[PDB]
Amino acid sequence: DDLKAQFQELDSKKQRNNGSKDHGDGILLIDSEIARTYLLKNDLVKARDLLDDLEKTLDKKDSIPLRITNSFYSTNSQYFKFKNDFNSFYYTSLLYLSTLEPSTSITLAERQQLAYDLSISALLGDKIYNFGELLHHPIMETIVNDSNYDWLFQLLNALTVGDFDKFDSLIKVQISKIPILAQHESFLRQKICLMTLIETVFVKNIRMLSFEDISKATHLPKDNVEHLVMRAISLGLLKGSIDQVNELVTISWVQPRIISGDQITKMKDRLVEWNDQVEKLGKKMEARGQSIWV
Amino acid sequence: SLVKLFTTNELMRWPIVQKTYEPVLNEDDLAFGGEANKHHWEDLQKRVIEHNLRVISEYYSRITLLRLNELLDLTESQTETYISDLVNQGIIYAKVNRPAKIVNFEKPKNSSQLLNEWSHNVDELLEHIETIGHLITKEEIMH
Amino acid sequence: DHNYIENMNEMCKKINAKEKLIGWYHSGPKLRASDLKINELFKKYTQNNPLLLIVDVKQQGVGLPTDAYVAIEQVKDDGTSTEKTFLHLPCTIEAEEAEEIGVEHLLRDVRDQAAGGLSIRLTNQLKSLKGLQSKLKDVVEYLDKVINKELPINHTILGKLQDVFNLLPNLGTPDDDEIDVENHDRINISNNLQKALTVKTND
Repeated sequence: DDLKAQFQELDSKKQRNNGSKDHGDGILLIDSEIARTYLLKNDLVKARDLLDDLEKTLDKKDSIPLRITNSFYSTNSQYFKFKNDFNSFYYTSLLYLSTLEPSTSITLAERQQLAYDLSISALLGDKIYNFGELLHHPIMETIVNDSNYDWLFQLLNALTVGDFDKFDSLIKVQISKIPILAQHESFLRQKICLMTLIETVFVKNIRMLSFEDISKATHLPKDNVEHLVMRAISLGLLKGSIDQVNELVTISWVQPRIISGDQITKMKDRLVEWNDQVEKLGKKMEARGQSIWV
Repeated sequence: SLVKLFTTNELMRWPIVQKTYEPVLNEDDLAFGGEANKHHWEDLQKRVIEHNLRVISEYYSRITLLRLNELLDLTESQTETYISDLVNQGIIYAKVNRPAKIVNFEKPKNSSQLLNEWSHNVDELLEHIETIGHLITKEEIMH
Repeated sequence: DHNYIENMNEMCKKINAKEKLIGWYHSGPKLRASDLKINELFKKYTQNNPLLLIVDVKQQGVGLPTDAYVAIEQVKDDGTSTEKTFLHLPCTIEAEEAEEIGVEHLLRDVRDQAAGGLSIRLTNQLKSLKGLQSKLKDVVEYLDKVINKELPINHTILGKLQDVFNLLPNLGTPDDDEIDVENHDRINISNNLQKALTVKTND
């Protein structure tokens, strides 16, 4: 408060004296800190409501220095993970990672606490397949050699390649080691299933899969697959139609999933096919009608 | 947990939902806890199953009648009656086949509508190429 | 020259008052990063994001003799600093009434497209296929350049290509069968119109 009053006083003088000064930097920065104190003080209702008001002001301003918008986001994030909303923590935290100072102002110790919470959040997500972006963000970038990031990476990697034998072996250990995974066993078991269904349909040229095909992909019985796929429609993971008579699930939408080096090759291959076709057509129609175009 | 279950289009089962909420909300008076309110607990049965119907119609173009009877947790006969009322009131429209082979949840769409629609998917693909081309320009400078 | 911009403003206001200072054209063709820096001086004058009108003077690209781009400021992800960058917008020409009417007296060409008789649009069908084919090949080589020559991956492009595979008609679908019926009808109607013309020629 002292410093807030100081800056109000100060500007009566400076703006004219200098012929140019801005004093709006301190004020906003200060307001983030209020909200932040309240969080530590266990006044969680109060801190959210200031923060929303802050949002209004920030966005009216059309040029802000990075430092401002990162401090706001630091607060906005801190509030989410205190409530133990996993999904929300992760969505809002991405904003903080984007504007993040590549500077080492953000101490190494801080980077580990948020990164661990996020990873755990993504396991307990159910459509949050973002996992590669972390590796390009400072947050996880520097620290990939901790003991904490040994077991945890193996869980990420077992999802990626979609192996259920591999996942199963890893999950027994970590359920016991870490008591957070222990109460969230049900979700973890669900994660792997969902990940494979969206990965499999994409990579094959066909965008329809038999319940027979899926049953092998997911390495689970066709009885369980019919129940799983219905839920995929409800979540909005995949959207489409269920025919039990043609034994198909027809997708008409593949929800954005982060593309990676390998996947670029698969796309290249499909477009090759397409380029050769246009050429065949064009040569054909030049010869034909040659006499009279005009 | 009662409202959000009913809000999500996630399938739930009646005789199990019932137990979850039996010693808590069945025992809140002037809602379900009164004598004639007990038959409003019972009336909830109908709600839970018509809701699961409403969702299942959209997702499944076709689902076998036998499968539906297990999901709904009721004999074939009761099931047959509730589909019929929901069509009358016109939220969905459906065709049911009496030997009990299939229940084909669909409102049929004509050839003219399906064909009119095909031209539009094509218009959007043509746009997709055009946008990418401006951004190719940009990217060569960027590196 | 700062002062020249100023001098012109009171002159141009008198001449026609609907004019306002709105930005600057560049001769191009090249899209420079010196244009971020020039935009900042125009940004002093202007009440809008400075409009950059790249009027190509060599006219190599016959189509697109114009590109339009507007300066935006946007949060760049991967924990990188906010960037000022050029987002394409439709530069496409419409023309005013007064300009257009004289232009039309001068020309009498069948141009890139007039959509005239049968002859004109029949040309168009070949040319237009060829337009697409050109467009299409470049997208193929762009993907090689990501993994060979290490362009920074522009994920936007990849997003658009996903929408192309996904909203791609699938063959073997009974929609295709419907299509064939529509084709059957129009080819028949052509046949009946062909006969009626026979009756006219015969008279």
